[PDB]
Amino acid sequence: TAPAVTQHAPYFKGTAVVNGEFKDLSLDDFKGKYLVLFFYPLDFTFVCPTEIVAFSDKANEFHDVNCEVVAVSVDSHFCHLAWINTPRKNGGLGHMNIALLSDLTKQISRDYGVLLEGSGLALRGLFIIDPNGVIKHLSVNDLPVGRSVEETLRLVKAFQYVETHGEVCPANWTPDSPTIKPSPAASKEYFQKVN
Amino acid sequence: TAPAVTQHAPYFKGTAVVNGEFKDLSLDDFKGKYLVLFFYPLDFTFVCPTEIVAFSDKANEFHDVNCEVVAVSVDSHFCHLAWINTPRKNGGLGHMNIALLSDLTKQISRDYGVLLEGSGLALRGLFIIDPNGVIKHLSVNDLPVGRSVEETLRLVKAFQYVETHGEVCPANWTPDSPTIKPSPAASKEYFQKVN
Amino acid sequence: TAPAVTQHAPYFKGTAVVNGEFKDLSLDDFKGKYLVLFFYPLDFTFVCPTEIVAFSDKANEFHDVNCEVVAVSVDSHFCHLAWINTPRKNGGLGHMNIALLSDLTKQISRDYGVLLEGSGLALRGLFIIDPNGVIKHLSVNDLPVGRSVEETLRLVKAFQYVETHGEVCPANWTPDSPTIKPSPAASKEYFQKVN
Amino acid sequence: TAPAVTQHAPYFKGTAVVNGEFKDLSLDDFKGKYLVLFFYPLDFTFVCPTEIVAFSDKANEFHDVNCEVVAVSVDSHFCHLAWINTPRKNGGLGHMNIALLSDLTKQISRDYGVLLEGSGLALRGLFIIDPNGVIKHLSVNDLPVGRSVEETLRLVKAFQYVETHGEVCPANWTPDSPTIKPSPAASKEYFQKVN
Amino acid sequence: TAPAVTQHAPYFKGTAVVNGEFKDLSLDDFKGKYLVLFFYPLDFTFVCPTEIVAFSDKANEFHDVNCEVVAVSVDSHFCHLAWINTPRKNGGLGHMNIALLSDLTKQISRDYGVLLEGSGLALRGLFIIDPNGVIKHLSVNDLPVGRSVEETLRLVKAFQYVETHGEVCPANWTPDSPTIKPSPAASKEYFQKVN
Amino acid sequence: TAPAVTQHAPYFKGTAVVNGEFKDLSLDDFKGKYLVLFFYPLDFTFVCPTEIVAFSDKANEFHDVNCEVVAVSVDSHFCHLAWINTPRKNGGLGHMNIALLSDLTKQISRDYGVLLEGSGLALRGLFIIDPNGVIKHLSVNDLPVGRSVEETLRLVKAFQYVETHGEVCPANWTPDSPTIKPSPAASKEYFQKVN
Repeated sequence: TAPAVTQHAPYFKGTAVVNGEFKDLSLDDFKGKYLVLFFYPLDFTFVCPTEIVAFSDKANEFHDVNCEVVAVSVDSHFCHLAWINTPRKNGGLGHMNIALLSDLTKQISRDYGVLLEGSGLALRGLFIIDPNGVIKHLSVNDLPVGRSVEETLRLVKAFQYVETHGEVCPANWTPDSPTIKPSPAASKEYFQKVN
Repeated sequence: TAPAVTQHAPYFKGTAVVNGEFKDLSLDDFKGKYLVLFFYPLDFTFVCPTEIVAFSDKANEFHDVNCEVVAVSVDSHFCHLAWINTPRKNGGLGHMNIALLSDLTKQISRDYGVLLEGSGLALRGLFIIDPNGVIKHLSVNDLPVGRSVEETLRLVKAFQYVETHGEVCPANWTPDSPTIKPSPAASKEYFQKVN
Repeated sequence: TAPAVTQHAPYFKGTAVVNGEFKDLSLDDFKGKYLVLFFYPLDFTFVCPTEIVAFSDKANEFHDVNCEVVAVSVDSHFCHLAWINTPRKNGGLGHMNIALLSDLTKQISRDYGVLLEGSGLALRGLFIIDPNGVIKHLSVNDLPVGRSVEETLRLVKAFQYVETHGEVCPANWTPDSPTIKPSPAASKEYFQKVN
Repeated sequence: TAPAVTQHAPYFKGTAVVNGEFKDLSLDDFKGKYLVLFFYPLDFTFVCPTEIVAFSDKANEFHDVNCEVVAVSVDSHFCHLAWINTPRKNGGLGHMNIALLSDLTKQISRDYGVLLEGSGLALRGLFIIDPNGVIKHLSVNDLPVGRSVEETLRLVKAFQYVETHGEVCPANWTPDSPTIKPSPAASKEYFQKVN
Repeated sequence: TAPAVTQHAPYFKGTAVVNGEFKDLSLDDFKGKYLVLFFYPLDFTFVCPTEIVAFSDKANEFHDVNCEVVAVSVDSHFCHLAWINTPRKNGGLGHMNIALLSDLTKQISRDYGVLLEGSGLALRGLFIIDPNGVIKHLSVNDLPVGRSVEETLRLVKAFQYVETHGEVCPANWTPDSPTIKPSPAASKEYFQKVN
Repeated sequence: TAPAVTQHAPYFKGTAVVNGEFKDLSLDDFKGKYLVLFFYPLDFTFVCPTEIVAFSDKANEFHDVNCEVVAVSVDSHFCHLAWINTPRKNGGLGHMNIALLSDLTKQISRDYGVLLEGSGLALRGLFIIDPNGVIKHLSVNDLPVGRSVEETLRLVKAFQYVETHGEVCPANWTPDSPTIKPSPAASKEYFQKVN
């Protein structure tokens, strides 16, 4: 158990807002599914709502590939719900298709290595956890720059593609673009094709 | 000094292949410039050349925004050069517009927290280091999935945009798309505009 | 320094919402003044807003006796502002005449002995601190029961009365009700009068 | 066991004056009852008799709600009886409807955290203890200001209300005034009602 | 176990290139056979290829005396294969009749006492190991001077000769040159003959 | 100081037979010269005299290239002289052109890592030491197989060549055979030449 690629994701538990109501979520609940776990500093700020709404709008595409999306901050679940009941025009979230997890103890942020102890808030950390609870990817941005939802989706599909086809995914790979058979002889097919 | 966002990048030194010749590079050499430092497992493999060539083709766009790009693996600089003298058709790199750094001791990979000790090779780690040597972003992929060069460029520009405009960059932000003045009152302009 | 009657109030510093804007507040800022420092569990809850709006509505009467009122919880300053911008009939605060302090790190609550570590939120603790930073009174309620603003004010006036008259205040003392000269012979004035 | 809200009240045992007779009392004796355990500094002083007579006069209202009242000081039970046999006109108590506990060893005051060790007497600490021996409320005043009997009774009834109705009590709550259902949608009934 | 003459060769395991394909090799695999295990600094260098191609060209003569030849360096198995697929006139190896072992972790070199820790590469160490895994001979050259394949073979035949004839081999012994019966009286045959 | 390639040769001092006379020799005496320091097990044995006479016969060729040759065993200098005064026909040495060093304390063999402690004699270890007292080459044979005088001379001349020409010596290099300029472009001259 550690927040690094190839290791099992640290166990977490807390109260989330799912479908407008308070519900307990843990890492166990995502066994059998891909999980995108992402951390943002604070509710009612600036970059954070733009990421949350972009993930929620794209949520259907994650669910279609067996992937859940969970936003995490150090705020309370009550604050999370108030932010859902704020319209997007006024800096709010509106209706949500993803869970909003409250890390009120700050221990989830601590355990995933994203808590700024001095401030008491998480950096923009993101983790793609597989159905066996193993981390396949992680990314961290400093506070003023939002992440790419499109890139996160691309990555979830790439990992699923390698798992079910046994070919590897080139740089910039998108679905239906060429992949590589990972042995010296069979790889030649790919390299010849794109050059 | 630590490989985490907001901290100073660990010092590194080694021999690189720059413009077909062997040249020593260190973190000091990038003071005053943005640095994209990325790690790949091994020369003469499958995903790795596709990332290296994609970065090299896009290199001019990084240089135009004062950003250097350095690929790092545990292989020797002689191996790096042989891989440059292999054509892309045959799984090689061809002509390179970026440095290829040799981490022959494995200590650079160790110090940036990406070495798999048991195998003796680095995971697909990437670091965006600013002109003061501070890490603004990091990302790690497991071995079978290549990274996005476009996303790396987007991130380098976003960080530069916030540094020179004092507005923050929404999720999915591209140049000329709307940004946010990060105070409650002035932020309203952005939220009204896009909703 | 400790959170006990007769002892000096522990030092605190944090970001507050004062008149709709973010401002740094510390215990030093209340030197020369009386201070009602009260803790509440969470923004956007139930008992909490009623305590905050009752203190705000009564704040002019504390101010006229040189007493500031500061509400404290573990929520962010941004969350406090959002709750201020929520109308009272939707469970918000409306316009505030008191400061709302943000104990985002939880260290203020810890230092004042009111933090439930397991939950990451404060009990309903209240402290009356005199102009020299000494605690004259303290009270704690469990979470489902709100405090009396009326009683808080009475106690502030009573401590002020004894400091400028040298007589002590009986049980249920209100302004202009009889007081006691605190020596044996002189106390009989009081006891003969009320019996 | 600690003198903190949510915790089990420390065990105590000592000799009390009850109906003018000496009688042993322990914390066990109040199992199944609410208990207002209040400490005062010294017999034959000034604020103390006013608090003790106000509690004795209103004791019927506490007994009618299954609540005992026990006054505690470091004086002897013989001193308590002397005080009971002193008329109110002369700064005495007269006939009592409450128990006067002797904490002659000072251990009860010490265990409840209200003993001033250097002076050998207790601050004006009050504890409300439920039928399971858990502390629901504590308050402490510095010596020159008496407590409110009214507010103590308000708080006992408030804690009884939430236990038998499942609704939380707002600031300044009095019996028959409105309460709040402690979930987000259902709480709107309260906030709409009072605004 | 240690890398010293008369001692048992340290255990090694790694991935090698055997006949253009990747295969796991350990010291166990050479039980029953003689083994020339030689280390070289780096693929795609200068002395190194000449040693490897000379041993490969002479490999049939070692094989006819039940002796395998394994070349070892710290380069990856993929790098070895690339060097095999490079023609001899461009500084490559061409077709190989010997195994090329990859000591990617560097632990084989460390265990055989030939690793320069500071540089992360092996000195030119060579070991002749008998069918029971015992070291019969060892040699080390500094980096700019290649070894003699001719001398390696002579030493293998000499050790084999003594094992099946019970006579010892003089300085500069070649097959069919005179040998010595190793007791005082019987040795005079040899000494009378050559003088 | 260690008996390892690249390191300074351990200091030694002892009594030697030189021109049939006893004479002290130390490592300091060979400063400014190349030194072939070779150990053999025992005087009046079998392989040993063949090695010592072959080195003495070829000693002029070592002296012509500024290289001394010093044979070392654990025997006494009196025993060495006895052996010198024994004809070759009878397994002796005869007239010598090299020094015979006595390592009577066994410390020289012990410091050079070639002493078999349980037997009290040295393995067939050879060290080539340069004018600065650095070890360029070491070899060790088990007892029953003599070394090659030819190969030792080849190696001394090879190390001299690279020091005065700056080119590296291929496998099987003999004087006047081709060498390699040790940089990538310039090395092509060699590989094209021999293929």
